[PDB]
Amino acid sequence: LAELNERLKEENFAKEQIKRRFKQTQNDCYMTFLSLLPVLTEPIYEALKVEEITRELQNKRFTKSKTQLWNELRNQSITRFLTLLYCESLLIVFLHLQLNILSRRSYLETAIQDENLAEQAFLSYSWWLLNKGWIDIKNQVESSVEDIFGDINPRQELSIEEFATLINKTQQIIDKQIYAEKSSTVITSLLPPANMELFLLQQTNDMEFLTNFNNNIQNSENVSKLLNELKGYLMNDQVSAIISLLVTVGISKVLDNIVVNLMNKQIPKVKLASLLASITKQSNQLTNNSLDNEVLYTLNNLQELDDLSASVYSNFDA
Amino acid sequence: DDDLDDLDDLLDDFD
Repeated sequence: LAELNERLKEENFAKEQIKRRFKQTQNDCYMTFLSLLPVLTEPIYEALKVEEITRELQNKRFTKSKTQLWNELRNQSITRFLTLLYCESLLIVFLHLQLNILSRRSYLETAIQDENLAEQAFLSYSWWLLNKGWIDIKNQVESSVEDIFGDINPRQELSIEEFATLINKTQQIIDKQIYAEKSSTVITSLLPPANMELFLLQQTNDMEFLTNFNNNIQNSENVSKLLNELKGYLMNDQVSAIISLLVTVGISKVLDNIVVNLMNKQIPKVKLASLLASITKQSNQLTNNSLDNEVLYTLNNLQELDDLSASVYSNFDA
Repeated sequence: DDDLDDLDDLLDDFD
């Protein structure tokens, strides 16, 4: 009885600690996301020059034709907005998978420098999306935006539901392509090909680390194990659903905001162009890496994502 | 072409 009570105090202590660690890991995911988000947004903003097209059109008011610039502005403004939302979603899922795998590993080792080296490397792989993988996503988005919006005159008046529906159709095309096994675009956008793993580390870590890392071939094998696990998760239909859901929730928050601004101003139909401009202002809100950004807080705290994280954290049979 | 003309106003809504 006494010793049974001692065991139950140990097991309580363990469950308290495991819960404390999970909770802290989830906060660390949100905090790492916010720190990386500027490194991701900058490339996208430079590539999709919504503001430069806007300035050229105004210049003309008072060299591509006006017609050309307006179709270019339509595709690029929507492309940028969905590219942000998809890349953010992929980074969120990516970090939640990475950090939860590692946290579990740590928790087990405790419950029982080379190990730390394989963890450091694994964490480095966020570079790929930040410096390459996002482009594939942008290409896929641009293609799908063309498929749905390419023929629509910017002058045309749409309701917010009509517009939401068009956005949703775009999304369903994107999703069908990026999850399609060719390894999906998701995988190739978040992870380097096998032959480029050492390259990634050489881009992200110094010679001291690389020397220590390469001294023991077990380090490379350990990283391959973590990457296999991670890739396993990324190929899973439930993870795909969650990426889509994050984007969906993003769009929802943005459109709610646009609706409120409209109602405040004065829902009547509005010209497509007006929605392009609205989206562009709201896009700016997705890129804000502030603790007070409620949209990013929401995305990082969705129930499906907690459920996923918890399944990973507790997958001891990996 | 006048469709385009009317569109011109909306350029300012990008500010």
